[PDB]
Amino acid sequence: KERDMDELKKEVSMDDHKLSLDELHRKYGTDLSRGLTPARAAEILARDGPNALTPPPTTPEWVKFCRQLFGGFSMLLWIGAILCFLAYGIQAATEEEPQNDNLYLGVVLSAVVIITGCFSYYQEAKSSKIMESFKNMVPQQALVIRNGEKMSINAEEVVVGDLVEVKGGDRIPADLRIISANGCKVDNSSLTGESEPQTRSPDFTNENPLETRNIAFFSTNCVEGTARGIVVYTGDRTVMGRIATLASGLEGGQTPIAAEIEHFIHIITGVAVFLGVSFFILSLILEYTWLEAVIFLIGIIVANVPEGLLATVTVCLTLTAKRMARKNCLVKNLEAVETLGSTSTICSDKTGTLTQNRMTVAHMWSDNQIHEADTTENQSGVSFDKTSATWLALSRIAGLCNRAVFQANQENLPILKRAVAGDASESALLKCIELCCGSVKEMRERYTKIVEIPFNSTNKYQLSIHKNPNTAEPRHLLVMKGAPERILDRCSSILIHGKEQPLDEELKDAFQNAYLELGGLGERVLGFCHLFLPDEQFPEGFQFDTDDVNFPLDNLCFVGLISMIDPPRAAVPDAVGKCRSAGIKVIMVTGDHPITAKAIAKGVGIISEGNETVEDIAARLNIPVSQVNPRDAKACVVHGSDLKDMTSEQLDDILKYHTEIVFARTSPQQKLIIVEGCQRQGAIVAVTGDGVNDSPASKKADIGVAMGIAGSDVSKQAADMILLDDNFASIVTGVEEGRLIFDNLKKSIAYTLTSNIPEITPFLIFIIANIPLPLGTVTILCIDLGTDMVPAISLAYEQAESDIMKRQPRNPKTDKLVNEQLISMAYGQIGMIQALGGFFTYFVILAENGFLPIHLLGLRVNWDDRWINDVEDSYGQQWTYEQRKIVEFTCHTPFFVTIVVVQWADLVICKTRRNSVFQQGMKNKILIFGLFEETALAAFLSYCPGMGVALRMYPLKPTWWFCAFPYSLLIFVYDEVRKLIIRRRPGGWVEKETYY
Amino acid sequence: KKFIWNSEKKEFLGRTGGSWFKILLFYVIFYGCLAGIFIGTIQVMLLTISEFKPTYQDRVAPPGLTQIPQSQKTEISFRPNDPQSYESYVVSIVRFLEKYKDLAQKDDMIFEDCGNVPSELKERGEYNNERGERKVCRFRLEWLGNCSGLNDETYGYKDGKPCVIIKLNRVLGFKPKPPKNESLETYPVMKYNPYVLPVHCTGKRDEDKEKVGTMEYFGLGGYPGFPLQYYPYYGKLLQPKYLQPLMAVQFTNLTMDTEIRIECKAYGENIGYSEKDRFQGRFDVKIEVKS
Amino acid sequence: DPFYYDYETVRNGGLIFAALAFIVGLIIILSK
Ligand SMILES: *[C@@H]1O[C@H](CO)[C@@H](O[C@@H]2O[C@H](CO)[C@@H](O)[C@H](O)[C@H]2NC(C)=O)[C@H](O)[C@H]1NC(C)=O
Ligand SMILES: CC(C)CCC[C@@H](C)[C@H]1CC[C@H]2[C@@H]3CC=C4C[C@@H](O)CC[C@]4(C)[C@H]3CC[C@]12C
Ligand SMILES: CC(C)CCC[C@@H](C)[C@H]1CC[C@H]2[C@@H]3CC=C4C[C@@H](O)CC[C@]4(C)[C@H]3CC[C@]12C
Ligand SMILES: *[C@@H]1O[C@H](CO)[C@@H](O)[C@H](O)[C@H]1NC(C)=O
Ligand SMILES: [Mg+2]
Ligand SMILES: [Mg+2]
Ligand SMILES: [Mg+2]
Repeated sequence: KERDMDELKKEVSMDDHKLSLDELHRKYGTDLSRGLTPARAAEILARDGPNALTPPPTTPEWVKFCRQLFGGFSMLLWIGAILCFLAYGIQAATEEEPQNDNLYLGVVLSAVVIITGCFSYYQEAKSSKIMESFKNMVPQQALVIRNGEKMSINAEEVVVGDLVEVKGGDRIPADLRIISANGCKVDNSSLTGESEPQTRSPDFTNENPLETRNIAFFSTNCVEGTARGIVVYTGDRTVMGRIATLASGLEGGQTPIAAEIEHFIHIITGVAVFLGVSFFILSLILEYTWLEAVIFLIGIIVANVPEGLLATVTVCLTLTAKRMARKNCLVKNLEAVETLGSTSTICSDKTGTLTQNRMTVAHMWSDNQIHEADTTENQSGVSFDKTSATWLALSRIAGLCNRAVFQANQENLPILKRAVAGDASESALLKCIELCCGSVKEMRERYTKIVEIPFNSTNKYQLSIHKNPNTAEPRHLLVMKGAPERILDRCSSILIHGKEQPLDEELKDAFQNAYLELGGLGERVLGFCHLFLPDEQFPEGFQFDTDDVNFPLDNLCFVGLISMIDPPRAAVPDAVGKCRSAGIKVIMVTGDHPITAKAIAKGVGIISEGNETVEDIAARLNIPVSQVNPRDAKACVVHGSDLKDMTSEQLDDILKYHTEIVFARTSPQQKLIIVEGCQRQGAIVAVTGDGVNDSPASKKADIGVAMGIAGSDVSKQAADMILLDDNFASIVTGVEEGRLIFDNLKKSIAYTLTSNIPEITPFLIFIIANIPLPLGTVTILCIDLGTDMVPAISLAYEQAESDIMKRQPRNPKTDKLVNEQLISMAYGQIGMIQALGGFFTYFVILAENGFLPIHLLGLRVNWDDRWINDVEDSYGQQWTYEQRKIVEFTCHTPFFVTIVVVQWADLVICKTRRNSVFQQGMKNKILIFGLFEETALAAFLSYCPGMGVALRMYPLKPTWWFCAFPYSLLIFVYDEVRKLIIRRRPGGWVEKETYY
Repeated sequence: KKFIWNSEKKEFLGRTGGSWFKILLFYVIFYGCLAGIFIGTIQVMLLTISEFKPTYQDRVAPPGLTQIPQSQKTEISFRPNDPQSYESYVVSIVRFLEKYKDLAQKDDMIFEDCGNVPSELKERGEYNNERGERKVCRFRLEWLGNCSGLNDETYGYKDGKPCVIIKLNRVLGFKPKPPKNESLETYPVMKYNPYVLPVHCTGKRDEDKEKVGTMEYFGLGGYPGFPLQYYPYYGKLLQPKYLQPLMAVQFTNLTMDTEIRIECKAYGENIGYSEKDRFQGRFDVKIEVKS
Repeated sequence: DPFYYDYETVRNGGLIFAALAFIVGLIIILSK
């Protein structure tokens, strides 16, 4: 019945927050000011469990080893080894003194699977080890009030229903029910997604237990203020606890690359069994027995299975994954490296993923001119204008009239990424003055403060009077800030270009429109003003008041405005643009208010200029929204409140008829619903998130992208790709590498599949025409597990033949990895020429030793006989068993060399799919080493002392190396003119048949 | 999932009709060109080698030593009474010596009577075709005494005590060179050393050597070997119907109902041996006359 | 005699070729 539990966790949460202070203490039975007795703690601590999420499920060491030992590709190899042993069992009960060919092949295939599993386990283990070295979380104890006495105890020792006091700076231990606050602004970033710090008020505000202010949530830090509250939920029963457990109970699904590997195995078996059955009928129709026909069938199917392709594909993916690890784009799933390349819809998160999740000064108004401050994280943006005297006034008001500054260790850390104590606005002002006006350490003390007035609920004002600096002698400076509409009313003088002017409505309304411009831009504006108290009417020494306000509240001099918002990350806009360039549909999925989401969407690229929503057209026409046609609006903002009352069919209509969609105020569960809706269309989805609200979205999606530092641990574990540097451009790099490795995979696969023709054909005609074996098994192993390993691997270092970031994402049902065209090229054309080249060397060698090609017909009968030592050649000479057998082995070795010779041209032609070898160039240093090492190794396998005794690979007469040269040159010329016709004639036939 | 049979677009086995014709036509032209190219290359290769000499003869450096009864495992197990038990042997001997009868060697335009005494090598010029078809020296079955063919006693060689003739692997241009002074193995079996290649049989261990009672050899004029007047060989083209020398070996006092091993080693300078090829130079037999 | 092949010379030449072709490939891959 777990299918119902998962749905219960998918359902939105509910609460009991809306209860009187007498009703809340009644349901749990707790004192409102003294909490509960210490004995009462052990009554709930050992009852339901300590206040801590249940650790994730553990999958022991040997499980991954066995997982890689089985797989799907390893499954094809296991069935091959099983068929080898079955063929050996069928051959043992029949022939006098059998051979150990099938036995060696079976043990070899098994070792291949084991070796690949070990290498894969090593790579996947290294990934988890570095992730563990990055996830070091320390305990955070809670300040609980028990028995009327304050006590700081571990978070796991907290129970349900005991007064907890959270100070400005502490993290909310468990889900609390606020009862008394003092301007507390909890940071609900990781849970709900609300960028701007939300204040917590003891009084019930919204029906939704999230939007309400009388609830503190788990894993949320108290930005400022202090508050009291009763514990409602604990451990896994918390909001984020249920979200994390839901993430742990979701299905990962089938990756797009594994489906391609499976489809590949499918065609492999297609040809394997087709050739085995057709040759089984042919073998019987000729003269063989059922006993030998079964052995043949098994040998044809097994010899048609690319053994060495497993290690090549594994290392091929590992190389591209290592290039991601070098750039901090770690991948926990070895096959998730390609997933980006097939993505066609990226569902991103706003707060944390696209933005920096840091309230920062965006724009300032001074001298009737908006000034956009650089909103970058690394300080690489255009610098604002600072030459006027008004900038100094604004900088003074902001740097002076501000409660706190940085902390103790915040000395070596950068100005932006360093911690600051206080409200989120004050920190932004501090960073703007520290980056634009020098420092604030000596600037704040240089202007000694006397009487400071903090924010008030009535007559809302935030001011402070300070002493005057360097000899100018105006003696006093009264700074004040606040709501623009409130500070404007308490001002008469206005600073402009350096001097002062009256409050004429002409420029006052110029300030009003500047307020609405920065408001509609998606920012939070604040007005700043100051006044010089004339020291002639008011004393120079001690003259102040605080109860019966003496400082002139009005007649102040307004300087300007200072807006602020969490800005998007540096490379985010360009990244979104690049993704839209490749054809990826960018969809924003956030939990923040729509007012901010729309502005951020228009600023990063999710919403381009010109495209209007269903609301923008109605506002442009002064008509109700219900009138306009939704087809006229290209983009649209989907409110989470309306998504709750939506069906499965309507979501599809929203995704199809709208290109730029922005889902706002969406609960984590709603994010999962959206991801499922995008997957219903049949397109590949990639979710990029950071908070725990993105865990169910990053888990279900084909690939989850979490932030290495700005991302919570839950969503970081439920994801499949980690961005250690948080550089959102890694998404663009990932999609590029995905498509690149997909094409190089096609090439490497074709290179390994082409060698099976000149590999199987010798044994095939050995049975057909009854001629001596042209190619042995040892040599074949030296080919697929020897020479061709390096070229197949070096084919992964190839680079783009065109602009891969310009083409559309691949279609899962149309553009397959291994289609029929690849089979027509490898098994049909190229492999055929390689086989003819092999037989040429065969006849050349045998004919030069006296056994003319014509005389070899039907000679196998007496050739494999160990006792007929008078075998006559075409010249009349009598050859013993070992003599003609030495010729057979010294005829097998050059066949292997012939394979290497034709593989030179095969590697060069498989290096490019459309372009010419000269347009692309053999700049792949690994590919060149692949040819030198291949040739050297082959020559060693024949001229090494003791090879005719160890592997029965005798040395070759030098003149044999040139036997396959014309065939290789022919392969090169033919495929070259083929790609040239595809280049100059991108029409039909030459494109629908050869192009793989 | 296998209903690829047909479609509304006239598809058979996967594609249309015109598509099948285009692909089949391409494959016919392509594979035909490939076959023609392979044939042209194999033709040039056939032009590379000559007709009177193989371009490589190092793989047959130490000549072999075969026998008349090509046994399944070089073992001769039969019954001295049952004629069908040794039929497989006798038939192989008769067909082998069927080309050595006096009636088979009757034309004097292709046969040359060498002599009743082993003589020096007979070199018939070079291996070119400037000369006519070379002559082949006669070798009558009478030379193999008591192991002759069909002359007076078509004994079948088994009324007890069998016969096993040995033959030197015919090699083109091979000039056998018998031994001399350094003789740590050349037994005094027969006087003639200079114009005959000696071959001596023996047991294999302290057991076989005792079980094998007596061996009697028969050759040209009574010499246990091969006469040098029959070498060298000039190929099948220049010397058709050639008859290499033969040498018979009879084992008289054997141990009936006992499998014993015999090793017939041919000695000479141009005769090499091999621990991997039990036939190169030497020869082995597992005889057992079970009554 | 024509029944003798200097296999030692060809074998040595093959080993020399393998060594040279391998170090050359190393130079191309470990290029500087
Ligand atoms: C050729 O055949 C005759 C048979 O007519 C052999 O006669 C042998 O005579 C010797 C001498 O007394 C006996 O020791 C043997 O037992 C006889 N053998 C047989 C099979 O009867 C004669 O040895 C044979 N060989 C030669 C060289 O004459
Ligand atoms: C249409 C034209 C260009 C094709 C002409 C085919 C040429 C290039 C082919 C045809 C026969 C071939 C030769 C056939 C015989 C030999 C001797 C052999 O032991 C090694 C290969 C070698 C040395 C070949 C080299 C290439 C060759 C000369
Ligand atoms: C880019 C292409 C054309 C380069 C082709 C490389 C040619 C020139 C090289 C590659 C491998 C070489 C062969 C490698 C092995 C042997 C056996 C050795 O004991 C003597 C040299 C000999 C017979 C070489 C002849 C030249 C050869 C065939
Ligand atoms: C075999 O017969 C010979 C005849 O001369 C005799 O000398 C020898 O001792 C016998 N050996 C055995 C083992 O019977
Ligand atoms: Mg293979
Ligand atoms: Mg987030
Ligand atoms: Mg996943």
